[PDB]
Amino acid sequence: TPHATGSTRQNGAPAVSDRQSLTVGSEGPIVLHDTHLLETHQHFNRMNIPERRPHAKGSGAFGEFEVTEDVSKYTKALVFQPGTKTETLLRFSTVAGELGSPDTWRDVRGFALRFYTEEGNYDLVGNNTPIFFLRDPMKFTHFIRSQKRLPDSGLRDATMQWDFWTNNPESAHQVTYLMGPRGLPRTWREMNGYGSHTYLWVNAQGEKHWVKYHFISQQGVHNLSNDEATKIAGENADFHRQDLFESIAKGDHPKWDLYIQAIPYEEGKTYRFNPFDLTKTISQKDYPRIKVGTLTLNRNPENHFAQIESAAFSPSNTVPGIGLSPDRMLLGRAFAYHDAQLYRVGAHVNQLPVNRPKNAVHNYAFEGQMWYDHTGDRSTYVPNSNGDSWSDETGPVDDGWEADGTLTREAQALRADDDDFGQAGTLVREVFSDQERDDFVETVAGALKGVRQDVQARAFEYWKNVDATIGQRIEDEVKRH
Amino acid sequence: TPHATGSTRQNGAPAVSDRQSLTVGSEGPIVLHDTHLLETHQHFNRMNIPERRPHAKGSGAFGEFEVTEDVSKYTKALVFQPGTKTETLLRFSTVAGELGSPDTWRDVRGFALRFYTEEGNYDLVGNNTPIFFLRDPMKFTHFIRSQKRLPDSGLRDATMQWDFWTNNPESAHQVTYLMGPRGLPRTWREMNGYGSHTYLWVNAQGEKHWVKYHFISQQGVHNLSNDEATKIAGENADFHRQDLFESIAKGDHPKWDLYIQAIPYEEGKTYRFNPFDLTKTISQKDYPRIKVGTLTLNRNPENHFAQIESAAFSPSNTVPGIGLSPDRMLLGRAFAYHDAQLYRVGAHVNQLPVNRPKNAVHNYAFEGQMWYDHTGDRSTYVPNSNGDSWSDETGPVDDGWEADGTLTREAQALRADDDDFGQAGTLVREVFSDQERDDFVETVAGALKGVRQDVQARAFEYWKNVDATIGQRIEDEVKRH
Amino acid sequence: TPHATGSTRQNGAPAVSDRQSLTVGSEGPIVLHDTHLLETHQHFNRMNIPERRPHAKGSGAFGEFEVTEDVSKYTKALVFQPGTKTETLLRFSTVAGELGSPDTWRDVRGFALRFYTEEGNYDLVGNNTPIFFLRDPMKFTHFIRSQKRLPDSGLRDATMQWDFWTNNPESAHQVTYLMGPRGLPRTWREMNGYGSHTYLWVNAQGEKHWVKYHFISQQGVHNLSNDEATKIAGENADFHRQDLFESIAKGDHPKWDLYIQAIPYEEGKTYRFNPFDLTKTISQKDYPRIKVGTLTLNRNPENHFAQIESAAFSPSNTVPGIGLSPDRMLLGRAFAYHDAQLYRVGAHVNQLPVNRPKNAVHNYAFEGQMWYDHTGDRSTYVPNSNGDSWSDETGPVDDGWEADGTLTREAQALRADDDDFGQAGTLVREVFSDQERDDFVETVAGALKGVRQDVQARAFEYWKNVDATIGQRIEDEVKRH
Amino acid sequence: TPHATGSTRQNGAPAVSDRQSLTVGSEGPIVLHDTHLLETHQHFNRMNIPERRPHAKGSGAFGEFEVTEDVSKYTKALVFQPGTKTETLLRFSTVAGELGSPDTWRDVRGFALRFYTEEGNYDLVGNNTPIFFLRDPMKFTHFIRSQKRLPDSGLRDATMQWDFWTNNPESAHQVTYLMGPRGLPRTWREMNGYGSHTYLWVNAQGEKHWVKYHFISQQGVHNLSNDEATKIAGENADFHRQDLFESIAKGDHPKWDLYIQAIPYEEGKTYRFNPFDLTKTISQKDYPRIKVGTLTLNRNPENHFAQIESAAFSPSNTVPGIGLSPDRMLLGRAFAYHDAQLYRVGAHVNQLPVNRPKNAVHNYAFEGQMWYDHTGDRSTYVPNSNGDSWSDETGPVDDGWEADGTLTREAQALRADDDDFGQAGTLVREVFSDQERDDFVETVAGALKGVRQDVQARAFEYWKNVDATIGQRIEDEVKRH
Ligand code: HEM
Ligand code: HEM
Repeated sequence: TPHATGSTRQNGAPAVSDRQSLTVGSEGPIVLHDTHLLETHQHFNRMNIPERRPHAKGSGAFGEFEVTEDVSKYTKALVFQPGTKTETLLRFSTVAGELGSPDTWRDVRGFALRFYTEEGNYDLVGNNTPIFFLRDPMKFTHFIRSQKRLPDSGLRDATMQWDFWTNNPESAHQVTYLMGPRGLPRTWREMNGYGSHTYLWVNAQGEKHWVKYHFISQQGVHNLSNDEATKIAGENADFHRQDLFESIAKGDHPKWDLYIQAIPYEEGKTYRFNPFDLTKTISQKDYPRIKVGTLTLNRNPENHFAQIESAAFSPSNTVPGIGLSPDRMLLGRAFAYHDAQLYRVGAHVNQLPVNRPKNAVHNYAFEGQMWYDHTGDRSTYVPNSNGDSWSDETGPVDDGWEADGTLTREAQALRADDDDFGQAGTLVREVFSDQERDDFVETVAGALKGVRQDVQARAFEYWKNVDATIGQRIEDEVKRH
Repeated sequence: TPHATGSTRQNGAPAVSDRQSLTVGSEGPIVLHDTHLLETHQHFNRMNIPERRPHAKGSGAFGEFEVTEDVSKYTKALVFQPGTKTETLLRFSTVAGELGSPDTWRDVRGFALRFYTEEGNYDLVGNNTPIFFLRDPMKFTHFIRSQKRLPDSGLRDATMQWDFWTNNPESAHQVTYLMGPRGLPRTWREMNGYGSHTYLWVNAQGEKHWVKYHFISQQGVHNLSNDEATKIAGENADFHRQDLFESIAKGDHPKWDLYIQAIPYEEGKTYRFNPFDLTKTISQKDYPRIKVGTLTLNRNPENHFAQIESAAFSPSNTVPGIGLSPDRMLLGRAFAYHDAQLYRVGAHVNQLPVNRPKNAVHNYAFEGQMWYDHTGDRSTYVPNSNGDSWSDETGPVDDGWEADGTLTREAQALRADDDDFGQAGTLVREVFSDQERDDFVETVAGALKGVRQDVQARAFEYWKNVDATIGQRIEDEVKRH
Repeated sequence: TPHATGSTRQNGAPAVSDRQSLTVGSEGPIVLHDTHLLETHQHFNRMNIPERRPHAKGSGAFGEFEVTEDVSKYTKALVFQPGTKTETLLRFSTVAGELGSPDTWRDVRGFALRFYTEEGNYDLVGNNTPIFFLRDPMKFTHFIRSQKRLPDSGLRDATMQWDFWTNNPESAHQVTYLMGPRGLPRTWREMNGYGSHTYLWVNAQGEKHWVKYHFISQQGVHNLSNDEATKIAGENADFHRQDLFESIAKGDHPKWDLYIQAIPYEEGKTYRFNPFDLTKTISQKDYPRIKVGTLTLNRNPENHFAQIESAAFSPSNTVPGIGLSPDRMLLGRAFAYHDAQLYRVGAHVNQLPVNRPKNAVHNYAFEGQMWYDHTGDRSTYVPNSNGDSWSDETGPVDDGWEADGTLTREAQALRADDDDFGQAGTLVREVFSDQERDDFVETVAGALKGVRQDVQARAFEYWKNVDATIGQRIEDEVKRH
Repeated sequence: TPHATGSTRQNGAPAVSDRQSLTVGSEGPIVLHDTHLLETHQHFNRMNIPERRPHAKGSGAFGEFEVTEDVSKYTKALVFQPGTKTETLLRFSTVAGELGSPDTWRDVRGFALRFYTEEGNYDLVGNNTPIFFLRDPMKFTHFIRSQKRLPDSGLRDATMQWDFWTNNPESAHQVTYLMGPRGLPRTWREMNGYGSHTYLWVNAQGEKHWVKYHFISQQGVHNLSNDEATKIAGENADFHRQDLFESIAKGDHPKWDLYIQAIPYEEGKTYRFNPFDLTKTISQKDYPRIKVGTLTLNRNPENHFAQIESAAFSPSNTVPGIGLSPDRMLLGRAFAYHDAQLYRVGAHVNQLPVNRPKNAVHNYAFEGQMWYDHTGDRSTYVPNSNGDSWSDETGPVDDGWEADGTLTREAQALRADDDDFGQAGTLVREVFSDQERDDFVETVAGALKGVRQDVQARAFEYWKNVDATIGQRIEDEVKRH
């Protein structure tokens, strides 16, 4: 245009200057009607949004999922039908640290995967562990607070962390996994991902299986030592973010193979470990892995904030053929994510490009702040006599199950082999090597250093419950100093 | 898709039912993981946004502006060059009432006009009056609060309104206009619009004129009586909204002619009324109207909320060739609108379709909640060595003026004919007819009924200052009851 | 202080002027560092908060509840033990109109009552009707949207309202009540309040009764005609608000008597009308009213916004001895209110004085915006070893019940006398008088005027289902015009 | 109370369990009406607020300021009158990193000090440097973005930082200070604080001086090496936060002495360095330091979030006797802080206990979200006839100055010794030691490693402009690798 200057204000008119304010002479005050200054500063002041809680610190990439086996006998979901290729988005993260925190702290890592399927966005929001610390969502707020900062000093605190874990012994399986080698992945490319929960798969005939998801890295599982991780935390707080971005940019596209475990509907009720208990794995002897397909990440974001920070994943984002399960943790998650995203991003978070599905949305939601894609004169109510369609399926849902009882607050009933310490003990005695046990003792003793004496004594009892020998070695190492 | 049901959730998957919740059997409780119920209720709960303050209650339409005369000697603005046609949006409103308040209350009406020009959105945010009640923005918050509700009872209150007006005698010109016939327009189609403020026009050679805008209705000015307006308020609270929507729908497209008054830069400093005082008109004897063009409204909104409620107008939205003026009220407005819109709508209010310009925006603003149109890897700083342009014009701005003095808080200096009551007195004695004066006395006496005695006595003095005779008639009518 | 000026800025320093802005000389521009101007305008721009949806328009008063009978055999709740006196807050409202809408429109009225009890705030959030239009919360968003504005024009629309009601015939009982005399209360003092839902009462021995609440006005039930209500809507949009405020100010304190109906736990499952269906009343022949006590309103708010607009009521605010019931509508409400209030007011809405309980709050919630009353160094997790207490009751809850079934979306099962039109027909034929039936025909025919022909035909069928004779009279009146 | 359980919900009623959710039998789904679960999760999801931008990462303490000298000849401010003792709050921070970022990165440190004075909160919001990188606020948004993350990868980037600095050569003085020893303080206790800007002091007779503030640590200035800082960043990201909290807890109370430089009003216009240019120091030869008093920090926060994270400091928080100056940067800050705080914390941020003044606030601001301390029935407008006071001082303000010119966007005029590189050159050649110059060369060469070649070449030219020798050594070190 004839009056252009190189940039505009928000109304599209020339900005005049991005470098100097509007003043009364060169020595005078800034005037109130420097609207370019006001607009740019007001926007700057509103750039930051609340960080996620948990999983604030993370990054990710786009890719593709390709089905390479036939699992139509287990699910009718379009995404998993033979040959299907689907675009994906994967965000990796740590659990406890804030936006600016080092990537190489000892922590659980998130593995949040979206499939842009032809029947909607399917989100599989997993971790780099098959289990979690808890089995009821009422405890989750407590757990995450115990992993963050003391209320007075603003410092993370080992006493608080161990006080919570030792008073919640359901934590023992995941704490063992976390304190083992896998607590410190070398890169996100060299860790596995897991759904952790049991999900329901429903086939075209209406038959149900309980499934676990396992994403096995084709780059192998590789871990850092405590010393190596500390050093990297000081040298490069964004070590994992950079590693992923630079690997993809140079064409070194990471891959994972997806396998499921499939338990028949009726055997879910009788298996010796509760499949609806998030602190339990399903033995690969009883239920071996079945191959589904391969995930590849092959495209970096163009804008990290718009495509990764503003991405909103939810386990509630199921597609036909895939349902939730009786797992209390999973049912808590069905509520919590969308709720957080309305505050963190806004009411219309799911209209942002990264969160939009590929298929047509026809949803009964109107108005609200920042409504970019309005529904014109579509009817706002159902049934209507205006030809604007609605859903009205009645009766049992395809992805459901049964329940019976009185309203209660209590622990899940124990199956034959259920307890708090058994699987942890197997991991320590049978899965770890001798050298991994030595490292484990050092890791756990390091973590208990400076823990208040009463809590430290409870931690020794906890580790002896996991394994009498490991527990004694940890106590001896702590007392040796 | 094969599993469709008639509508979707927000992730695009089938909703299953828009009519029944997910329960444990037909008689059981609703389950927490009824995510369709949660999403639709959470969205419903976030549909309402803060109403505008002031001007909450309003509606509008799209149209066109066509230049039919040559005013290139006064401005280089593209919108006003010979022959130019521009799409427009016009929102009409009342000042004091809330979202659900009757259209036919006695009030100032807003006349908010946007031109989608080739060099950006130009907003002329006017009223149905050429003047306003005040001449310094510090008093505006006080004024609007006095026009709303008492803090204890939540009732509008005549005592509060007259207490403010009589203690702020600058109000007299606009209060006279408001209490006259034009306080009650029959329809928005039958009222005039005015910029009210003086604006600066700059031509291609850099010469400046001070201008006033006058939009003269081609449907004439027609008004209701007090009794007629009261009756309509009870029968149809949305009388004006409906009138406009139904007039356009049946092809009865309303029109206004735009005229300006143009005062040479140097005569602005010497004119006998202060052109930078928003309580003053410029006499049509001294500065006659010059025709510019014609505004037509010819298209109803498709979605009232997205296109009218979410529209964000600002006097700060100037285009090259048009600037603000020394008027303190106008300079206050340059800050206030954008600020309100960041809270009312959101940081990215100007990315909503109705607020987007027609030309390319290249603005240094990134991130924030609800960022729909991201800037990819564009540089976030200036100067940069990446070929992402910026503005850096130095020296006096084209749409500026001079100032000199010490930092002060005080009234504007009086010109030869400036005072608080003169122009009001002219309106009453010379512009109104005899019958309009009779109606005026009745209107003002009605408004003063039940005003607390000390404030009512100050109101009699105020009206006698406007005109000794009108004031005595008002006092006599009030005392007669 | 020695430098005082009459008012302060937000930091407590002298404001200097509430009336003039800071300028470069008397004729110069406003400077950016007029911080008093900025602060007052930025606050002004953030004064408005989202209106409630529904029930935007309302007002209320404080009072007292006094138990005058013995109902300890039905509940252990402290509020209802013999002799107990409790402070109360009552907010009245209409359902569909916005903040500025006339009080005297035909509508359901809200009757929202809080008791500040010694074991927490007990909220009984009722209406001026014992029933509602719907029995599943999934339909509530649809219903409220159908009662508001068309998406294109922003007008309320009779076709939309009747299209929703006739396609949802469960609506017939409440629509009959609404179109009858009680749709237009003369004052809030002259209407009854009802809980509408069945609630659970639990006594000290753990025995359960299902209860309905009935608040019978001691001023009687008095109603306006259509013509009278229209006239008042034009003359005084705040007629009910003013009536209540002025009645209390002059010592005319309104009173209601509270009665319950009490159904034994086991008879709830077998009664011939479903007590868990919000469209049904419980016959006073089967279950007569039992007197509890008297509510009096005797104190106006000191600040309407802080004490009434910012009040946050929720059916989830139960106290020991009182629980929710299997009613799907009530269980939907347990989620929805708190969710809306977090957006409308803020995360810490329940720390505002009006929403705070009288007893000590010891809640596991920390941080968030606007945290006025912080918890110092209290532990943020449970169990802790720091002596900060927590709750851990296990097993069946005292205020619970049983369920069994598969996850389904379907209508509640019908009891012996359940249907959509029976109770409506009783209200029309047996409860109304002859003159009330004549008025009813006129009201309903008036409401159907200008309803689109296909929807109007469905409305005639609907009214004939209610009562063959009333339906024919309505059709004949509509066709007569 | 008789039904207590150990904790409450938000309404004060017993929570029943903080550890288990409400389910249909022990194996069943969670019910929607688990309101304790919903409330605790909804609050958890709203705990995080937007981090500050800049200065996200910080901590602080309470203390006292004691005047020990007589400066009444320079100011009438109550806080600085002989003998006066005032409570203080001090927040320390880094500029560029996010909430979780290591304390021991090379950066400017903030020194934000509040005095709770008897005439309002006085905020002196300083840095650990007397200068800044820029002299016009229009460039500040650009600068801070260049110090944060690349838009595509989310990585901090040396090229972006040096591209901005070398294209903005006004940056040279502060960049030299930053790349010197003081870029890495050992603890916050061992750094100085400075106002950086010139402020105006006005005495009881109305005489003005331009002042600079200098807070000289009584613990001395001590710094880390690059290697030491890197190591600590990996071992303890919260090293400075912990150091301060633990020093105060053990009674090792840090102290600073406050000195001012005082330039007579008229000499401000003629001094050879522009005192209104934030990139310039005032020579201690021309204007020696004058002692005022001593700051001590002696009390840790009880709640870090409520007292430190939610603290809202602003340079606009002046008190009588202290004003802003012509410095464009300072005038930009007068707007920006309050604006950011309305979004970050909320409209009523200044009612939170930490932000409240000690004296009585009488401010014309009403309503808004989260209004804890309402104004009852106080008048909402001025003048009023209700005895609610207001300010109306007219004429020149006590803390003002003069201006004259046309509206312009351009660089400040140069004084006799003003340029971009002179003071930087003095710091390098005269203030640093030989060993500090060696470390400087290593620091700057390290920072330029991997900077894109075109930008690196501009950086060599920039450092040669600072000092021909230092610049050549830096170039040689970079090329040596
Ligand atoms: C009851 C337990 C849990 C609750 C209440 C919960 C809640 C949340 C919330 C509120 C967020 C932030 C969402 C946002 O702002 O966008 C989040 C993020 C996340 N959660 Fe959970 N969570 C739970 C358990 C788990 C489990 C068991 C896993 C893995 C199996 C998991 C994996 C994640 C991941 C990967 C993210 C980050 C997603 C992303 O990258 O955006 N969480 N969680
Ligand atoms: C210093 C004086 C004034 C201030 C501080 C002020 C401020 C405001 C604010 C904050 C809004 C709401 C903006 C939004 O949320 O989108 C508004 C709306 C409006 N103002 Fe003003 N105003 C002032 C004077 C005037 C004057 C003098 C006129 C006419 C000449 C005017 C006409 C309007 C109109 C028409 C609207 C509604 C715009 C729309 O339809 O969206 N105001 N004003």
